Amino acid sequence: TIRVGINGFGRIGRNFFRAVLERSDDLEVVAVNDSKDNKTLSTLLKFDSIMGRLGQEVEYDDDSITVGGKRIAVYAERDPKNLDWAAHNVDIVIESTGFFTDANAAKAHIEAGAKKVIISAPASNEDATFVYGVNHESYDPENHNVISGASCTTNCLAPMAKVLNDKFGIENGLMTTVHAYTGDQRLHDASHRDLRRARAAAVNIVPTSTGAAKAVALVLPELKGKLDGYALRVPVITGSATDLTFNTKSEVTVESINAAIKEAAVGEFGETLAYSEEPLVSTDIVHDSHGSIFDAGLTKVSGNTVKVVSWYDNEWGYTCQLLRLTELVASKL
Amino acid sequence: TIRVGINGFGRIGRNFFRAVLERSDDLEVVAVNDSKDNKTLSTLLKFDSIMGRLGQEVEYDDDSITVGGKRIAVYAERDPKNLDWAAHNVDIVIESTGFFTDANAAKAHIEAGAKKVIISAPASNEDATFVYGVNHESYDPENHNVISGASCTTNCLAPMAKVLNDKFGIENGLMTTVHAYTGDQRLHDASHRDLRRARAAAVNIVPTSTGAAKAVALVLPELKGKLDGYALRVPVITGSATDLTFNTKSEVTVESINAAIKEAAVGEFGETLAYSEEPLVSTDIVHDSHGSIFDAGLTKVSGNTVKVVSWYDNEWGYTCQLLRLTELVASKLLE
Amino acid sequence: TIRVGINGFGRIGRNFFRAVLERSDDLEVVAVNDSKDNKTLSTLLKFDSIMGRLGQEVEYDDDSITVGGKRIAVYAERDPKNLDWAAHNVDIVIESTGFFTDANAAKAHIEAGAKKVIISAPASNEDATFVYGVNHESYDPENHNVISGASCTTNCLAPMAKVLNDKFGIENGLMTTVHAYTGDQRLHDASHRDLRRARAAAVNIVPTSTGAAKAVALVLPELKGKLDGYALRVPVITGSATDLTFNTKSEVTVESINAAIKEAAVGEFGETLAYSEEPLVSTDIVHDSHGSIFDAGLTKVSGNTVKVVSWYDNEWGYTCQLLRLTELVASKLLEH
Amino acid sequence: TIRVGINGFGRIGRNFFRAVLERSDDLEVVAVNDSKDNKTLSTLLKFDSIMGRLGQEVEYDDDSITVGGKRIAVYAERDPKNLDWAAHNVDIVIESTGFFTDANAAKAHIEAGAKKVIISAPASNEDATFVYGVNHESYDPENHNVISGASCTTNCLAPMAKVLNDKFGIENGLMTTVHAYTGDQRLHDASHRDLRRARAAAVNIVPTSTGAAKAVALVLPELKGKLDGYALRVPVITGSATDLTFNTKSEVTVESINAAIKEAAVGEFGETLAYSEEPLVSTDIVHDSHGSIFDAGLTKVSGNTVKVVSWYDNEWGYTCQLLRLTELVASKLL
Ligand SMILES: NC(=O)c1ccc[n+]([C@@H]2O[C@H](COP(=O)([O-])OP(=O)(O)OC[C@H]3O[C@@H](n4cnc5c(N)ncnc54)[C@H](OP(=O)(O)O)[C@@H]3O)[C@@H](O)[C@H]2O)c1
Ligand SMILES: NC(=O)c1ccc[n+]([C@@H]2O[C@H](COP(=O)([O-])OP(=O)(O)OC[C@H]3O[C@@H](n4cnc5c(N)ncnc54)[C@H](OP(=O)(O)O)[C@@H]3O)[C@@H](O)[C@H]2O)c1
Ligand SMILES: NC(=O)c1ccc[n+]([C@@H]2O[C@H](COP(=O)([O-])OP(=O)(O)OC[C@H]3O[C@@H](n4cnc5c(N)ncnc54)[C@H](OP(=O)(O)O)[C@@H]3O)[C@@H](O)[C@H]2O)c1
Ligand SMILES: NC(=O)c1ccc[n+]([C@@H]2O[C@H](COP(=O)([O-])OP(=O)(O)OC[C@H]3O[C@@H](n4cnc5c(N)ncnc54)[C@H](OP(=O)(O)O)[C@@H]3O)[C@@H](O)[C@H]2O)c1
Repeated sequence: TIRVGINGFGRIGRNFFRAVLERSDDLEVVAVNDSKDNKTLSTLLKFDSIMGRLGQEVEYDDDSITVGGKRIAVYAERDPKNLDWAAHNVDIVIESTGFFTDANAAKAHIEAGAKKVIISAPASNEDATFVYGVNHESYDPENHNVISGASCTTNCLAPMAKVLNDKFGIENGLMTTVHAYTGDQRLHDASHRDLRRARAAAVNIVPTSTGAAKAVALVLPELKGKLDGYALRVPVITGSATDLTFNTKSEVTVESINAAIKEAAVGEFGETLAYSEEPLVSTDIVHDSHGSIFDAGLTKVSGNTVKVVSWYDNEWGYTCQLLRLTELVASKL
Repeated sequence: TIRVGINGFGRIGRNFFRAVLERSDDLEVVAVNDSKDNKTLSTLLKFDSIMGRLGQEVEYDDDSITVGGKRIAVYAERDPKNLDWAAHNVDIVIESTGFFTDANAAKAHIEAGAKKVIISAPASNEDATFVYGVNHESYDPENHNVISGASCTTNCLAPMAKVLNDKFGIENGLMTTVHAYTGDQRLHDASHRDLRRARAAAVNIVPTSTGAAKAVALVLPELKGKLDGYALRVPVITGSATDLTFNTKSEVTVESINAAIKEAAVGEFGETLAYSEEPLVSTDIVHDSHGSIFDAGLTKVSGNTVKVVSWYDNEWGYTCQLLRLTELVASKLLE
Repeated sequence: TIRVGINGFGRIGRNFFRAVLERSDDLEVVAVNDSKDNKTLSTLLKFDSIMGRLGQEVEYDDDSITVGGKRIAVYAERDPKNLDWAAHNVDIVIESTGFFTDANAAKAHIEAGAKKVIISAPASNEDATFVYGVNHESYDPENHNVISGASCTTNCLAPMAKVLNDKFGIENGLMTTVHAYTGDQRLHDASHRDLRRARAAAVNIVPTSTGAAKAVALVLPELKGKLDGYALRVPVITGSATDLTFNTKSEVTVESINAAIKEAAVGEFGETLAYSEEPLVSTDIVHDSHGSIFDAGLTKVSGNTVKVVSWYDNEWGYTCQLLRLTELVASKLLEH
Repeated sequence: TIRVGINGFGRIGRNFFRAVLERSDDLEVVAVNDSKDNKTLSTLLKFDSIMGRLGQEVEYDDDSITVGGKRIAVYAERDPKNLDWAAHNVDIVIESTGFFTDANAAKAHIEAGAKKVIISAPASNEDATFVYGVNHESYDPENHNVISGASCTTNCLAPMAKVLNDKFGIENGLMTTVHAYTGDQRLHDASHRDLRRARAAAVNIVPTSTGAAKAVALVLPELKGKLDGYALRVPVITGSATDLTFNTKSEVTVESINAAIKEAAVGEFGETLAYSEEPLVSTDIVHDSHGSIFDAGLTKVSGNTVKVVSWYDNEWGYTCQLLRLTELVASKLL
């Protein structure tokens, strides 16, 4: 029973609350902070447009919600300086507001009396970034305190990149992620700092930038400077694909590329990276707990140019990787 | 030329801008206020996910945008007290932020120099509310200075209700509007004061309240207390339909209900209310300039109970109604 | 264990299959007939854009599919005369192709050795039409052999109409169903006998006819001649609502209308009709097993005119109703 | 006025009809053949979920439609051998059913009195295949009678690939086209020879195959065997992007890739290929008349690996390409 807190009970925060419920034997969410009133908060817990109804009952009052007869403290402090985790013996705070991805801002959780902070996103000034199944062994139970669990796309790309580079070496690579729309995008054409994301999300293919390809280097140093890419946001509510095209010096074939993924995708790592030969479409990978679902039927090769494609549920898959990482932290003060 | 300012360059503000280019010979938009920087504003004006590309070159600088060679002063004041419409000799302000539907607040525009204010929405404390085609002949240029052009749904409902009440007598009625999603709804399940409008707009049927059927009484006072209804937000980006079930003492048939609309839907009034026997779906009424398109194929009659359905592009149709009102105001004394 | 065949392994057929696995102790689907090859048939069982992945393993060979170890025999006969259900000991056939809603055509399943046929749609020339929870107690094991489970919309409307008519009396009413798009509609503007259903389904509000308001008269003959209505197909893949506006002679309030549903919506009937005060949107009723989910928050009253709204998952809720009817047929005399 | 018949009055057929009215001074559609009855056909001409309402009045009866006072003969022959284009003095037939992309089937239109046939798709056994702006100068009026206008995707990729191959040299490249759903796909999970295209089109990203990149070789033989790729079908109703990642021996920068397109995208060729630095999304390119709209803002370079992205309205863009080709045919012998 390692006692967990959630800062920012949004898509990832609520996906995380459910993942813990359905997957963890040893964690407990005992406090959450969120800018929403508790009626809204509990409604959005009980009903979900993507995951469906929560298995259990939810009640609320002015400073709590109660899920399956278990009382949870709730705060509404839009600056985490004004919080007090310590008061609920809270060991870890998932930082999923998306506004405290700077560790200098996030560490504030520690100041409020937390031991760990896992930011549910690419970060800055953090102690360490991890994609579970890729670089989790270099967690430092003593020094690694404010950390990143990286991005959905990085948790898709890195597993697959690592294997294929470990095997054939990647010289250069460029990625397109065709990605479900997310909450930062606008429903109607409206204000946004990014002039494409300003555009009505559910009727547009929307190009946008992503650090996810560069960010791979945070977990695979050997690929620094070797990878870049961008995203096409498309009208599905969840479910995404990472399409990577790359150059190798090795002689390769489709078969050899596919057999390497297949070979590697077993055991504990297989809980992160899956190998498929199924006729998949995006709805088939909704609620899939892998970080990366390699699609063997999409593999292409001309000369020493290779295209490979991997799926991920950007909500649920990512969240399952964030739970793995959290179990690790939780197993070692 | 009558000079117009727009406060709130959003969906309705930008439809209104284009409507003026496309349909007015005597209005010109000379200043706009909005919270966006001018690079953002000009981009959203040039490119539109519903109306397509503006047919004119657009440039911007620190103080302005220029559209087909005409400079438009641009401000970014959250508080309208800080505007200066008089500097631009603006006659009429379209209030389309959604934040100043109280006339006690919208009157700031008048104090900042405007002569008239038309709120793009149900208002309070307003001098008068109008649905063009229904009650605009009661516009009073000396006493009606801050006015409402009502809601999209009311502009769809009121014309059809006037005809049917005038010819048959509506005793009682309940409406459902099946309505395109709008910008306040959430893309992903997230915080909202309305617990249903919180839910991912583009994958849900979302019920929501609307005063639109009660508000008909503002323009047809003979129907106070007689109409109510509600909305179902559905996944289309624009285009809507109003479904009205009502009772009459008159003896009626599908045919006589339909003839009653066809008879009335001519001349000037027919620019507000259309009569159709076409096999319409919502994309067919996208960029229709009527406030109300009556679908004769959907009329049903059971005893003394009648169901009628009228379409409306809640963006462009409503805007064209607002533009009709605007032209009326501009045609008369602005003193 | 009563053994079941499905003719038409489409949206309803495959929902019905999953409903049996998940909800039934005493039925088993052992044979299916469809137009698809076994690879295609198994792919579409295994993977589902709405229901997600089957939680059983699916394999195939060239005369069968295997699901959690159970061999299901597979046919691809366009003409049901050419089937043989008796070779599989099938007592009941679900007729879910959409092409054999005439009971004179569907009776070919009985010629081919079945005992009972349940058409998953409005039918013609049928022995009897049922909405489970409304008129199923009139099922006659000897003489009701080829029957209808009526439509999705009828299974939403009838339970609500029965309670309100029993309590207050319904003089007249007109219905609008706001309904998920269905396989009859076109993805792109293209040929259809219905010129509105011809139009790209996922970008349009599409008006179309519905027989649900006549059909309620079949299971509730007190409402003969009293109801009419239509449908608006909208861009959701499943999930629908029935909006009924009616006149009553009773003096009624929002509260008394709601209380009547809440009072009725209990026990076994409560598995057909639920009563809700939740802030529902369509996704919230996806995979709900009720035929009808009354939304108390949408009730309106103007004098003696009432507007009520009930939800339904037109795929899964209807299928659960159809399963309830199947369980009843299966619980009685299948013989003659 | 050169007189045009349309076989297959579908999405492409009706796009073409409207493209002639809006864009041609010298072509007239005088006859159409389709499976539909005239009520249905006239309705789908008048009303379009993508294009909006036709500007002109539309009437029909048992053997015709009338558009803007112009009478169009209508037929419903499943088999093109039973047609008589000669009886309407038709010179060119647009073959847009999707069923006669084999030239040996499409030549039935010539037996039936047409002089030229333009297949609105990749063909087999055709006299020649053209991407207007890339290879149309090789059109041979005497020998090229049953021709192909290639695919939407090839019309997007080939102009871009020609420019970039000319300037820098393409060793190999692999394409992903993120494409609008099309009529071949299913609305609900349902029968289909392609187990991905079986899946409900408007709620899925759907991978499927395409010969569009190999087919570039037909108009640019120098790229034979150098390109392949596939499609992801996504839930927009029209509007697509071609994403090409390729290898060059050249040392290249983002700026020099972009500059190469900009320099090329001028004059007549620039009606086929546009250069843009705008913050484009798919709805911006709906009803765009170009075959290819190069998005300069998405170009990336890593070492010797280059990624470029061009937009296309797979309906109207393609159709405008197909009309350009048609205009060329109309302007030479027969
Ligand atoms: N969705 C994805 O696919 C995905 C995948 C991987 C990672 N992520 C990352 O995870 C993070 C969360 O994203 P999301 O999609 O869950 O977004 P979201 O639904 O908008 O979640 C953020 C939640 O925190 C609340 N919040 C905002 N500011 C707060 C504050 N100062 N104090 C407390 N609560 C506050 C939010 O806003 P209100 O409650 O004020 O509206 C909301 O409930 C982001 O960094 C995102 O990039 C997202
Ligand atoms: N859309 C419809 O179907 C419809 C139909 C009929 C009537 N209406 C009514 O028309 C009004 C506008 O609706 P809409 O859909 O056009 O909404 P919208 O697109 O959100 O328009 C609002 C615009 O006003 C700006 N704004 C907000 N607060 C402001 C302030 N204090 N000062 C200046 N500009 C400000 C917004 O910028 P930021 O977003 O950057 O703040 C945005 O550009 C509402 O009253 C609505 O009910 C809408
Ligand atoms: N979807 C709903 O919400 C809903 C709700 C209630 C009731 N219903 C009713 O249920 C029935 C089926 O609807 P649905 O949505 O499931 O349609 P669907 O998905 O089209 O299913 C029909 C199935 O029957 C197959 N089929 C067609 N003709 C056949 C034949 N002669 N022999 C064997 N198989 C044949 C089809 O294969 P092919 O596609 O390859 O022809 C398909 O797999 C209809 O009567 C419909 O009204 C549907
Ligand atoms: N849509 C695109 O984005 C696109 C882009 C470039 C090229 N293309 C190509 O253009 C062609 C047509 O595609 P589309 O999207 O327009 O498909 P579509 O909308 O289905 O058009 C086909 C039309 O042909 C009719 N038809 C079918 N068989 C016929 C026959 N034997 N004789 C006469 N008419 C017949 C169909 O009527 P029924 O439906 O009643 O059978 C329909 O009206 C295909 O080769 C496609 O590959 C399409």
